[PDB]
Amino acid sequence: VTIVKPIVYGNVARYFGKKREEDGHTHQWTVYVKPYRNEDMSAYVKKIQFKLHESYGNPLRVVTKPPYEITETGWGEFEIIIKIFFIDPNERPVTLYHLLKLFQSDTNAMLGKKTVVSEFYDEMIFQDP
Repeated sequence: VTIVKPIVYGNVARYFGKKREEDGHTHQWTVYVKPYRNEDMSAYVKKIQFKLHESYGNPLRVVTKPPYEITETGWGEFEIIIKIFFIDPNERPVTLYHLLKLFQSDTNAMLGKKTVVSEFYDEMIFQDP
């Protein structure tokens, strides 16, 4: 039996206020994949890889157990490749593309929002293991 699981994915980010002197980093950020509902996806997810930019140490980051999140600091925006592997090697990995957002849009800045959130939706489809 093939099943559908809605997921959300993307990132949050917070401005430090002032650039850290040592590395010029201006933000803390967390990239993630979550189920939409409050459930445990490690029943069907073996692992989730977050390919960070090459300026990061060991840029291929792997999370084997929830929560599926990576938290870092940074100063610039870049594309992250997210790859979800299923428990079964039958099932094709889901590949997702996400631009890491640091800088608040001017609209959300003017509405008073403290933290940036760039979140997208998807539906994972797979056979029950």
